[PDB]
Amino acid sequence: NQLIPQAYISNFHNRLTNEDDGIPIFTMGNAVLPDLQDQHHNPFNILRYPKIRDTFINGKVVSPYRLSGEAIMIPITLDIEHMGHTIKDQFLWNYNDDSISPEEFASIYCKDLDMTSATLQTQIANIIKEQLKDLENIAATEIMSDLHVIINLTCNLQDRFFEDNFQWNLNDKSLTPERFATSIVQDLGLTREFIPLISQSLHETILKIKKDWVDGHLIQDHVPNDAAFGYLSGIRSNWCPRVEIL
Amino acid sequence: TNWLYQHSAACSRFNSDLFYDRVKVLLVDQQGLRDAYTNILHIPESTQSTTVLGWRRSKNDSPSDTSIVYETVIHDNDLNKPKTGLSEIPKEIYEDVVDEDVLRAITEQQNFEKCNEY
Amino acid sequence: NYEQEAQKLEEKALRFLAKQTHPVIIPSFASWFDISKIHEIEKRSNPDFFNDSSRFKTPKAYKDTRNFIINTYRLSPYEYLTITAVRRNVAMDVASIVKIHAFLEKWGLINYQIDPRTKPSLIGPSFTGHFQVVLDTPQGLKPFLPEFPVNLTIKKNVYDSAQDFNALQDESRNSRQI
Amino acid sequence: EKALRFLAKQTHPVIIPSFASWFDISKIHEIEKRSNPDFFNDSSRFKTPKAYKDTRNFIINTYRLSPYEYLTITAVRRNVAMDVASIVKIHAFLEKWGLINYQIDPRTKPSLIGPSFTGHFQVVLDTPQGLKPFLP
Amino acid sequence: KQKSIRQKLINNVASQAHHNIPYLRDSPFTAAAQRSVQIRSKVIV
Amino acid sequence: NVFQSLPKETARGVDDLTRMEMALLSGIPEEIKWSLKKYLTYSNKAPYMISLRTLPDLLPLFKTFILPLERIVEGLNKSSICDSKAMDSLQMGLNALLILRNLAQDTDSVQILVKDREIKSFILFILKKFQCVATGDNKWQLYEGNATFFNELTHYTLDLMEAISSYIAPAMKDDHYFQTLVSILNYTKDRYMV
Amino acid sequence: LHPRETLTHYLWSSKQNELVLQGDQYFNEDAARTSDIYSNNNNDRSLMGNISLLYSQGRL
Amino acid sequence: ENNGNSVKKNWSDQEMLLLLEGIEMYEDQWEKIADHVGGHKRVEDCIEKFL
Amino acid sequence: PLNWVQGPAIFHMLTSPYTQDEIINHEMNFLKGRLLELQEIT
Repeated sequence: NQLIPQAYISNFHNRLTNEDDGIPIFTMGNAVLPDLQDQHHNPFNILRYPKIRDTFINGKVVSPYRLSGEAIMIPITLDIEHMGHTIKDQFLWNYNDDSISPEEFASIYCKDLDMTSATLQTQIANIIKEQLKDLENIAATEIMSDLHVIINLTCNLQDRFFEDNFQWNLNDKSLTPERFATSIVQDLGLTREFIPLISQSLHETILKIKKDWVDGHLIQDHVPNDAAFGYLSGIRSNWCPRVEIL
Repeated sequence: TNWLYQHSAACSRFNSDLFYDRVKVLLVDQQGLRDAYTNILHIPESTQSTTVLGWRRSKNDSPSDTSIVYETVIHDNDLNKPKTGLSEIPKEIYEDVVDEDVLRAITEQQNFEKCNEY
Repeated sequence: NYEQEAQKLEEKALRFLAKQTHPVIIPSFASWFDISKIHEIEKRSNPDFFNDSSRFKTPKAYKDTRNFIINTYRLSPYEYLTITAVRRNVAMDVASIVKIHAFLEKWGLINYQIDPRTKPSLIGPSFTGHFQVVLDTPQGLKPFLPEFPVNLTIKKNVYDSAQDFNALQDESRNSRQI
Repeated sequence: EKALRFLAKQTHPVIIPSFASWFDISKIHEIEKRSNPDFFNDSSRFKTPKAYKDTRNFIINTYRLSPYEYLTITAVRRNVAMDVASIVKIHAFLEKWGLINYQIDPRTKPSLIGPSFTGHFQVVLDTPQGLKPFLP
Repeated sequence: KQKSIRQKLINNVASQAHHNIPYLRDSPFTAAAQRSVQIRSKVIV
Repeated sequence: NVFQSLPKETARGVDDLTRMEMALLSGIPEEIKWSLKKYLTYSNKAPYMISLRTLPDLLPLFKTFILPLERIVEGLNKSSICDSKAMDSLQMGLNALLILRNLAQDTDSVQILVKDREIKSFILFILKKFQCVATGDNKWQLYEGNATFFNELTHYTLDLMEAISSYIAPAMKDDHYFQTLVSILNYTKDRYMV
Repeated sequence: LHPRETLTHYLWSSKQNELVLQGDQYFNEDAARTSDIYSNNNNDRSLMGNISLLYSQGRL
Repeated sequence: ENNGNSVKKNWSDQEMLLLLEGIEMYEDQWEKIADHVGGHKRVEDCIEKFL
Repeated sequence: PLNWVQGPAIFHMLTSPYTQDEIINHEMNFLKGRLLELQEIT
């Protein structure tokens, strides 16, 4: 007896719609959690924390949901307003992979939202089947000849807009943009939610520089702007990243 | 002149400033964070003991005893040599190093990195 | 200085430990798993990271989101972990993160639907023994020491039987000597 | 001609281990030529060995201005006009041989935010006839 | 009274004797006999 | 209020059929020992539950115990089993043999075993190895210490051959199953084997 | 032919047959009527650990 | 006495006699024996003490 | 298609012998003990 079960709590949609947790999915001691404090092995001591008895009272019981040589990463935006509240996020999509259907993902996605409306699952996947088919041969390029472009990048996350400027060579594939996204968040001290969002807003920036190379075939490799220290010897960098609170 | 010093001192000041930005908010202000999707206190990985070595088996002192002693223990080798990994360098690279004791010095630090287990 | 730096390291290792208050139940078949290393069951079930086919599928990036899902499940064990709570924090494709999450849920390492109040207890391994996991020093809680293989036991814990081991009782029943 | 006054004025003394004794602050030799050879064998019009020379000298000398601070990748990107795919290649290489991050404060090395480590936790098994402990 | 419990204790832990004891269930004669009693009958035609 | 609406059918963990299935799928040999003991119990008591027609992905899970047994028959001419571990893989192959022996009398799990062209080559290898002893061939002189491991092994092989013989009823002229079995029939003194 | 892998087999199997023959000794008349089975035999560990299991099924 | 006793597997004569009273009282129901000892002794320990 | 059904009654006897003749009398009482409880369901 006196033992908590290992499952049957999925108080996540209430925290999706809690309006204090900074979640951009939906719109309509002194620690908060004892993940550094012991409780002397009495489970009543975890009820003193306000975000935990919130999950015990407002919680629910769930049933568990039960279910290629080079990946083509395509960032897929999903913007659907649905009964006042919206659905706003971004995710990459392995276009080379087809192990999960977008309808299977949308039935997975609307279950954690606790919507399961069965027409969001069509409308999410129809947008995904749109944006995969619109970008099916624009992220599979073979860019050579050292384009070495400068990149201004912006990232929108709850009025905490990140901005940087750097010279990117989309000829060597040594630096993963997800790895480049991680090195900013490690050094700036940001949260883990900027690990996908910087990489998802860079792959879209990459396939836009891929776009102008394959659609209009504009090379325009003419002096990526520098500060006369590295590549182009003017007199012998561009900027540094920042998270601007607008 | 006064270009190369002014840029690098601004780099060291920015490295000092970015350290003062990341050390206050994470560890000193509230000693962690809180994720919005799951009720999990976020923390830097630098204070987390990311790996774990083997177990150590013993016995309690009295025979015919029923007491279980589960515990934990930290471990390191000499706590002063850092972990600048030369073991993530193939053995063919540092063979045109101009000396021979450096080949010993690379491999000893490699063997220092290879005795992570106790 | 040296015992002071050993005591300074031991205090701040006590400061960041994530003390356990909930017991963790895994099924008896999925005992092949260890946190630090990748098992061969995982290398044959999710081989796209180990085939090195794409640049975004490495055994390092597999192991990171493997331990990230489990550590965010083991610290909140009574809550059913979802996919969308994980996808917003990790930077991978949706196809591969569903693969690992289904793999960890298939073996019951995460999301194990069980009520432990309806099952008995056993004493399988020996009663006695000073069972210590051997941790490594977190780089950051190391001493400065401007110029020492000190091992330190963090948490000692005695258990009079396995019944107080399964209930995580550290003979704290002397306070509640009912 | 430019780094001589800079190395003399405001540089803290050099701390270097024994396995980096092959290193040459003046020029290149075969270790750097085989580690990251994209700076030498004409990978672009951009990645010249002279641009490799100015950046590897800027990287080690700023750490002479702060030897007990981890000289991070983003801070040197403020005044290095290079590909960030090339800045990471040098900065991981000199850190590999213990040049620019050898003897620092261990707490000023930046680490990622994340959950805690659950390795010392007590796990019990769902044995089909009981709940015996997991004690190897 | 404790004789009746020790009768019910010994005759419950030893009446199997070959499902928990490892060297007895890993013997050749016991593992063949436990296999031999589980032989299902052959169906004619 | 959330801890009273627990589903009762899943409040005990996973079900026993998956608990036996994940046991053989894991590398845990005692869970392999336990699940094979449960599979042989369920084969003798309820063959409709674990029929190959009902469970199609049950046939390779037993083949990985019985196909490595061919080397042990090849090494059976001498004192080969020195340890308790090669003995353990021998027992797991012999345990998986009888479960397929007990399920070959169901007439819906037999054709799936017939359409497998690998068990019949394994059957032929055992018969050819038995043809070394049934003729008395000094080729593969069977070690006298390893005869008891081979006696019950060929007893369940003949039971598998007795059930699938009507599916190879287009017998060939040089049918290796017909050729070996008439050489086996000139040797035994068992009333059951004849 | 092989002195190695029949004596290693012997030194294991005769050890195994020494184990099997020594599996039936704590079940005599005056060996169970005394209390040198239950008391202090945690080195034995064989019985007095099933009382957490036999009582859970009602076997007493 | 009515106070809680020491660390377990000590089995004082109060705990021994109150165990011996219950088996003369009930002859079974080791829940009803363990609280008669005082309730600070498990079911798994009184049978381990009685045998 | 999932159907959480009850498993069949498997005759697992406590004392485990090895000769067959000590099993059939308890198994015939098992067949009387199981089919008669199964006939009333029909």
